[PDB]
Amino acid sequence: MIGSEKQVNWAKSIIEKEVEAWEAIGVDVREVAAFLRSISDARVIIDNRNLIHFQSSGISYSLESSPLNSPIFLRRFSACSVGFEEIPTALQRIRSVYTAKLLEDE
Repeated sequence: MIGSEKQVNWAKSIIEKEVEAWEAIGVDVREVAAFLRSISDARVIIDNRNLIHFQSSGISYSLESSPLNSPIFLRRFSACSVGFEEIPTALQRIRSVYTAKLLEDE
């Protein structure tokens, strides 16, 4: 970790917040949480703080965008991350499984 110590602590709180949003919004995503936790650069979270902002209540819209499946965003995290190459795959399953529930409920 490079930077002020207080910054690191602040960044950690951001990660926890993001984790709760992902689990609560649609479904529990352990892999997603691991990615944020694996972040070794605190400054990265702050810079991407606006990116992790919560969008409209319409989760369907957010799912379509799938920011986590962005090659550009993911590129920056290429230097440091965990399961990043497998992140897009796991996420696809989430949208895939989420819609499955809808079909089941008629």
